[PDB]
Amino acid sequence: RADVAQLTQELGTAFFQQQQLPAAMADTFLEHLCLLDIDSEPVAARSTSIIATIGPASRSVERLKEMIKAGMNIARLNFSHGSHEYHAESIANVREAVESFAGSPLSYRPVAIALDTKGPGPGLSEQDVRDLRFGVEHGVDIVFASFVRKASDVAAVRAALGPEGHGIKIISKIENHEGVKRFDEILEVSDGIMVARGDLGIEIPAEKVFLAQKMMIGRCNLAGKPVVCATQMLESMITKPRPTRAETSDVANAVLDGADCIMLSGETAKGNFPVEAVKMQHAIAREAEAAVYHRQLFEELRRAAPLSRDPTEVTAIGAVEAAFKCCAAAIIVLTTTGRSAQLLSRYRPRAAVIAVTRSAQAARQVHLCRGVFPLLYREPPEAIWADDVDRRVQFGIESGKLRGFLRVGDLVIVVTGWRPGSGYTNIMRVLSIS
Amino acid sequence: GTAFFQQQQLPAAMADTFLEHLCLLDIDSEPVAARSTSIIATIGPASRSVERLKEMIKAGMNIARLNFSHGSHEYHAESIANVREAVESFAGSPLSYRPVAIALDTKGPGSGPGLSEQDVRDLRFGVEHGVDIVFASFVRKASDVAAVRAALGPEGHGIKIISKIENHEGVKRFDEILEVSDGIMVARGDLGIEIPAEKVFLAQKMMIGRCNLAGKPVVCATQMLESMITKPRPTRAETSDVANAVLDGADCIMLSGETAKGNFPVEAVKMQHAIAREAEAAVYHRQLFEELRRAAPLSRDPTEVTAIGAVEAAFKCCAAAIIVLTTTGRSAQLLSRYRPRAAVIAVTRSAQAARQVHLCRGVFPLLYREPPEAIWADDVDRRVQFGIESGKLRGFLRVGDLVIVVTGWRPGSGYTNIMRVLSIS
Amino acid sequence: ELGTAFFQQQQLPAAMADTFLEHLCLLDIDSEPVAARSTSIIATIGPASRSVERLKEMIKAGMNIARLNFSHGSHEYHAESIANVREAVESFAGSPLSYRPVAIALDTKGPGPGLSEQDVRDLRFGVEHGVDIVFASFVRKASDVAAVRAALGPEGHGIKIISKIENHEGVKRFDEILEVSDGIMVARGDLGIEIPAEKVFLAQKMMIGRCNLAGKPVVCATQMLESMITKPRPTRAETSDVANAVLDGADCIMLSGETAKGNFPVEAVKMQHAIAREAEAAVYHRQLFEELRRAAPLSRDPTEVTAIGAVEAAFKCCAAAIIVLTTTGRSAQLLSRYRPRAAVIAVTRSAQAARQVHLCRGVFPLLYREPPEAIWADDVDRRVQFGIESGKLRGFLRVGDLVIVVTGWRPGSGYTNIMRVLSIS
Amino acid sequence: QQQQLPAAMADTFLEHLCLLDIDSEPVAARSTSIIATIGPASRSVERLKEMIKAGMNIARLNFSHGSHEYHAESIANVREAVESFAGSPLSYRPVAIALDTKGPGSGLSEQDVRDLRFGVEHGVDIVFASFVRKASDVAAVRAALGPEGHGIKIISKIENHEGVKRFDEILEVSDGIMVARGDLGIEIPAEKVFLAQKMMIGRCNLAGKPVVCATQMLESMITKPRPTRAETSDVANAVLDGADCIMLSGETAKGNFPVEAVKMQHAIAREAEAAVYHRQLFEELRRAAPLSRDPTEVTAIGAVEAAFKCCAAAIIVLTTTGRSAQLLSRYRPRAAVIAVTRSAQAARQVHLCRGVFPLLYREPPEAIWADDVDRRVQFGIESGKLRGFLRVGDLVIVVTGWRPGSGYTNIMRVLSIS
Ligand SMILES: O=C(O)CNS(=O)(=O)c1cc2c(cc1O)C(=O)c1ccccc1C2=O
Ligand SMILES: O=C(O)CNS(=O)(=O)c1cc2c(cc1O)C(=O)c1ccccc1C2=O
Ligand SMILES: O=P(O)(O)OC[C@H]1O[C@](O)(COP(=O)(O)O)[C@@H](O)[C@@H]1O
Ligand SMILES: O=P(O)(O)OC[C@H]1O[C@](O)(COP(=O)(O)O)[C@@H](O)[C@@H]1O
Ligand SMILES: O=P(O)(O)OC[C@H]1O[C@](O)(COP(=O)(O)O)[C@@H](O)[C@@H]1O
Ligand SMILES: O=P(O)(O)OC[C@H]1O[C@](O)(COP(=O)(O)O)[C@@H](O)[C@@H]1O
Ligand SMILES: O=C([O-])C(=O)[O-]
Ligand SMILES: O=C([O-])C(=O)[O-]
Ligand SMILES: O=C([O-])C(=O)[O-]
Ligand SMILES: O=C([O-])C(=O)[O-]
Ligand SMILES: [K+]
Ligand SMILES: [K+]
Ligand SMILES: [K+]
Ligand SMILES: [K+]
Ligand SMILES: [Mg+2]
Ligand SMILES: [Mg+2]
Ligand SMILES: [Mg+2]
Ligand SMILES: [Mg+2]
Repeated sequence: RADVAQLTQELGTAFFQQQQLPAAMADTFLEHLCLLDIDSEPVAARSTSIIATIGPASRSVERLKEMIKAGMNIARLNFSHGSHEYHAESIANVREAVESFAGSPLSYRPVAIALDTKGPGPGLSEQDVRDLRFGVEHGVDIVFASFVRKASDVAAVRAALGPEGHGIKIISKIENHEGVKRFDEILEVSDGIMVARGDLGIEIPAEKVFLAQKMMIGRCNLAGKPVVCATQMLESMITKPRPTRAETSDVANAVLDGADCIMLSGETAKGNFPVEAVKMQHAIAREAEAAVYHRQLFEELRRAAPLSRDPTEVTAIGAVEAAFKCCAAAIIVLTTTGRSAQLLSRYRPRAAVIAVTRSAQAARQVHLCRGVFPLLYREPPEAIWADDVDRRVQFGIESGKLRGFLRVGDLVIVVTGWRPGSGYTNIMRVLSIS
Repeated sequence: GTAFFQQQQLPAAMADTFLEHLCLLDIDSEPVAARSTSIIATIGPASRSVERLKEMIKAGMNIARLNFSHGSHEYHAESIANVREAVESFAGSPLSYRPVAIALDTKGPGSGPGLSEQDVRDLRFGVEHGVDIVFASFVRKASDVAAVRAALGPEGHGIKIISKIENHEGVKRFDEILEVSDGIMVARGDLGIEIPAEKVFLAQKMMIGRCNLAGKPVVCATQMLESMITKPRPTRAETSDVANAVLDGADCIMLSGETAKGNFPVEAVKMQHAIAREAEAAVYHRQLFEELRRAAPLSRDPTEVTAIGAVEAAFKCCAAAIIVLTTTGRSAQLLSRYRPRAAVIAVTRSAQAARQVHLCRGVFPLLYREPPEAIWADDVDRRVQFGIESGKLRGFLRVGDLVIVVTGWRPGSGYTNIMRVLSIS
Repeated sequence: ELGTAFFQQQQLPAAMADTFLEHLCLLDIDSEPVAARSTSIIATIGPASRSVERLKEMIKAGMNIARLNFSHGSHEYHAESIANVREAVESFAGSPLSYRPVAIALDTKGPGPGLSEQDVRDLRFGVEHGVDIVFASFVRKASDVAAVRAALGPEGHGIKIISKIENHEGVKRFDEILEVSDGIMVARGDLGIEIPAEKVFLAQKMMIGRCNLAGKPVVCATQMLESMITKPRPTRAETSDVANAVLDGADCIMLSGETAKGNFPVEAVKMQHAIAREAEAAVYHRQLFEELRRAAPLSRDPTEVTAIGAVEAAFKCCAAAIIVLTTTGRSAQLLSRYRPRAAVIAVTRSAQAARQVHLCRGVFPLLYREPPEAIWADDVDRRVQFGIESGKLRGFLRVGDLVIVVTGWRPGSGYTNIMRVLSIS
Repeated sequence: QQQQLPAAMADTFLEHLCLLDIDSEPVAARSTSIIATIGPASRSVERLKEMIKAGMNIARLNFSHGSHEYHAESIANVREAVESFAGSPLSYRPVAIALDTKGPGSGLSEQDVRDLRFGVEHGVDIVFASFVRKASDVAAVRAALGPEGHGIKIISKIENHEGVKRFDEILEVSDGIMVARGDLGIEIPAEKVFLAQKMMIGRCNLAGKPVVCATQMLESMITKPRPTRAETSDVANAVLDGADCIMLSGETAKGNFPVEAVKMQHAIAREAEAAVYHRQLFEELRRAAPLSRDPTEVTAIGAVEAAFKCCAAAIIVLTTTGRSAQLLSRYRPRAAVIAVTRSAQAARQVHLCRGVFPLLYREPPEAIWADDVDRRVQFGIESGKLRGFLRVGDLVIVVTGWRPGSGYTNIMRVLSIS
């Protein structure tokens, strides 16, 4: 009460009733559950990304525009089906639908393109090598590598991407007992992980999949690397317009577990309700994110994270701590590769991480990190570097004010570096919105 | 031994943080403990055969639900008789006999304001046929619970009333409903139509948490393994839903169409049994017990005081079980509210209490049938010995195990006050 | 119930705090201590406190252990002091409200390498005169304790050896010394000369913490109320020092020159009594009990398992006392290690155990000398009732209070396995 | 490792105590300020120079004794001794001057009005107001300091039952508190003073306001060269309780060993500060501190969190009034708070806040404000290196503002030394 009394007088009682704030202020996890309220509405923008598998039900440019508006952040192309010609047309339709909103920063919404490989079916397959080369040639952002069983499998995928695919992210799919057992070595060499529950549920007893999902999500959260929860999340929506009680619960629990992304497979690739499936995941993720017990989560991420002498890492924890202290509406970060936004995201701030970048690939790939909202800055550089920096911060403060994220009177945390180029983030500023 | 500490997610249970607890979960760590979350199976055309109900009892069914929204009193009386016939077909082996509670799920009020006239007739049918529990549909306020209690009359004083929360009013008036109810059912089917579907998980977790705090049974119900009505295996979302209901703190999990009308009634029970054992081992008891202790108020009731001392003692020695003598089941319920990892073996002479304690997680009822000894202390020991012998036969106990024994100072209900540390011989 | 006034006394608002910082903020000078003083006072007996009349005044002021410093005087001098202590103690054997057992402790002169020749003669004197405790000077390694143990000859294996840590070697080899000792004395006088004076507080807090972890008695000694050797009131630093030794976790606090040679021996005892009562109420039991619990390893010893269950039960109902039957004092010691707020009333037939349990904080001994009953269960009930009657007589209990009773299942030492919740009638 | 780092890494307070090591040496600079009462035993300029070297940070003038002429000579001798080290600006130590009032005796007395006026005329930094028993007593002292004494700090002395009972209202209107144990131990039972001390220290820590522990801390050292075991324990426990300052009264004013008493408090405080269980302390201070929309308050918590993440050697903060350094100090960082200020009064007063090391900036301004700021930050680094706080390769947190003037702190920077 006294630790929120002056902020309650300032922001009002109605502010503290929304986005499960009474449940977030609880002293125990049990009290946190007791304080969850169906009448407490989510205010924050949805932070868990939705990956939609693109197929016959979601191929058209008009349908893809509907899915972008519904919340799709990553388009998945399953190379276990179709052909190179089929997937190239899908890629072109996604890019056409994405560029139909390029007229403004207030309307632009980047969509990453992910290639899900067919898999080994011994080691790296010959069609996997051909498909990975297709991905490099078509400019894919992410590879969902099927049946990764050891660290050498991810090294083989990296080698097959060649020197031109150095920027592509490799998300290793854990689909069998070997992948689960060798998880630490796979995560160490991967950019992220996908909990591929379809095959995992056949390879290990179905009643043990939840243990593997929660363990992998927890370790990925500890490592600060993206983790995707996949397969049968809203399965019944392939034929029905509404999901089952188990399905909405599953989506909410994947977000509560700590998943950075949630996925739709047949629900969007072949189902009768692809847009509705995206809308449903969007709705559940917004509710589940507000119900996250940040008080224990942030304390545990701080206690578990080792000490660091990397200024980006040090600035990120100071910025997230500052954002929680004032209930900052957003954390605006300037990033080239997306790394500074990723280091902010690993501490799970409630404040939106608005990442301003000049890299179109980084803007698409940061969708893998929960709570990161990418803004592609296209303006030519200013003669004075410090003015160019300030212009990019103001671009985020304007796009944020104008897209609801921010309001006059709000506090924002601004994360920048001391010199140009990747790797120099070391400054945190507290700014009041006017 | 080292192998003991690698099983039942003991490395994950020893973790200092919840995050480290999740990281330490092991798919190769096998569950050793008996399944403690009760399975309620709805009876219907797919599960009325005496021989099919015997298979469901062996699979793990603990409570048989009679849905009074379907069928006549004649139909429900036959369900009751077939359940009792299947249950009594195992009474020849008293150390391995499993009591099965009978629950009457009411039709509800409909466009009505309170207790319907059909509900009054069905509630009286339940009292006349000896039902143990009432799952009262669409409870919206405390006066709805009082009307159900009044309709049960003086002969139904022992029947438990589990209020079903199925709409926004029930969720908003939850505290007053829980106060006058014996427990709650999160009726997700109607709740998911009455409130936005994407909010049901918030209502489920809130109600389970409050019930855990109150020490009253909470049931998670509807569509848990829905696809198993026609398919032999459930979806990844369904197994996750069952596991998460157990992790949330549900005392009971339910099957509706999966057992009443589906093609896999036995397999649906076996699947819930398998998931619940895995999920119970993954419970982070270190935080859970500390939070239940911190939140529970001080008490001057000896049953309540003995229960917390016994659960604390069970954790200190990794007791295989807590054997409790109970008349009404209340001493077992007060042990269960602290969520011990040790099984609560409840020895009772009341067949109704033996059936009703299935509402409390981790309570394993043993119905004692022997005629009393003339010396009271000798009769209490004979029942404790019966608890140990059944525990050994069922795999709960072995020679060398430590067990906590909970008894009272005089006969009759309400006098539990002793906790003793016992070594199994 | 208990009333609002009950919850304002003995720093109960500060004890209910969720953080240690909030606990400090809630400390109230107007919140009066209700509980009996639980930290024992050791008074050094010398010229200023040698007379039978003066010793009677010191017993009334709160002296629990009489220390005889064998660094001064002779065997003849100390034998007269022992006889005067026993005479003063027995002058209250008619009044059950005034009778209090007083332990007799021999503080050795000290070492050279191994045990000194004078220490062998003095330890032999202690065995012949029936001393209860040995404060072994300058213990530096485990072999020093073994030498004292061997010197305690065939008739003295029951005497307790409290090793005095007085130098850098004793501090560095602390774990091996504590392992073989019955307890520790933080001998700050020599320690403050052997190591830098500004480091003594680190050694005191470390040794007290480790002793609390081990469940072994720890004494805080030297210059606690030094100025009271010549002045009737202590300094602000002295009262703070006594209070902080109690807050650190000391089982005993000591007076040296303050009682042996000073002008105000009775007043020094009265002052330590007054400060310890205040400091014990200010102990943050919520964190302390949770940390003692979390740090203590799992145990398969029924005495250790019963002790934690009993202390948990005592906290749950705000038990007025924990009555324990003990022949060696071990069951009372295992209760004391969990630092209950309830008084541990130890009923024993052993006069030596009754004197030695003063080393354990919160243990209030009662020597029982009635002839044994033919039925053991009746003999147990008679001693439990003796503990309740003495409790009512001394102010610990009233009709309507709840107590926790700790007994075992069969006679003789080592079988404590029972905890009962009893209502005072 | 050094500075009780194994004990600081412990998961419980019990294991923290068990891990305390007498062989683990303190590395960090002493954070708890020492207030020494100046009198006949510590009046000479030569004696005062030795007390400054021993660790004296605040000179207390007890207006219950002596005269205005006597105390004016003491003030002049303190200033003379302090300025005798001004030739080396990177290692010069500011010393605050505090006036302890006589008190009301049998409201604000007429002698107190004259003494408070003396303090304003002589430029004192702090007032230790005797026998404060309600918020209106603080207001009367504030009024008696007139318009020329707006910048003096008022530390209310709690010396009786009424002051203890009305503590919250007194702390609300005061700059800080002094636990005046001498009178408090006569006004309330002696065995209850420790409860009042620990309660007041805790509440002051919560409020982020300075708290002084005073009277009889090393009493025996008035006549003996070494203190008793109870005295060293008392000093260590006042620091462990959370006191920002510790005081010497008769030990320095009339005692045979004034320099040794200061040296002893310095030695004990360094040991006690290393034994502080920061893991629990920071988590409790952070949890208890309310949410804030003030950028100085928000930057302060972000900076302390960042300092703990990298084991920052120091937090260099630019301050005009000392407020930005005070807001850093309230979170009890292990990193030294090096406060670079151009105000000489702020530099002296900032000794009331634990862990704040004031550096008086006596360098000429740079034309560009961004450059003036960078030279004040380089000044902090250079003094830190010279005084042993910093080494090349160390990480520091730099707390600066967006525009000049008090109240605009909003920037935290992670900087690598050289
Ligand atoms: O992993 C699985 O096997 C199932 N799930 S899916 O990846 O979402 C999926 C992908 C696809 C199609 C359906 C479908 O459900 C499809 O009809 C199709 C038809 C023609 C070409 C490609 C596809 C194609 O890639
Ligand atoms: O040495 C320490 O550790 C502390 N000193 S003490 O043990 O409290 C102490 C004991 C004694 C006397 C004084 C005194 O201070 C005494 O005068 C005396 C006179 C004649 C015979 C015995 C004593 C005797 O035992
Ligand atoms: O997040 P990354 O990839 O490390 O890049 C962050 C970088 O962006 C900046 O804020 C601005 O740099 P640029 O001028 O290269 O865009 C740098 O100061 C910082 O090093
Ligand atoms: O849990 P309940 O219903 O309160 O029953 C516990 C009761 O059972 C007993 O242990 C045994 O009593 P009975 O001999 O009547 O079965 C009583 O001492 C105790 O009061
Ligand atoms: O603390 P100790 O020395 O183990 O004594 C406890 C013993 O006292 C008893 O409670 C009673 O024993 P006695 O009848 O022999 O005195 C035993 O059952 C128990 O083992
Ligand atoms: O501690 P204070 O009193 O708030 O002052 C800190 C001030 O120091 C600055 O960093 C620089 O101070 P100057 O006015 O001396 O340039 C300001 O931007 C900031 O407001
Ligand atoms: O391979 C997959 O994507 C799966 O099994 O879910
Ligand atoms: O009544 C039920 O079981 C429901 O609505 O879910
Ligand atoms: O003997 C003692 O007590 C000492 O040396 O402190
Ligand atoms: O003036 C003081 O400091 C006191 O009275 O304690
Ligand atoms: K695939
Ligand atoms: K029904
Ligand atoms: K001695
Ligand atoms: K004064
Ligand atoms: Mg697959
Ligand atoms: Mg329904
Ligand atoms: Mg000695
Ligand atoms: Mg005074």
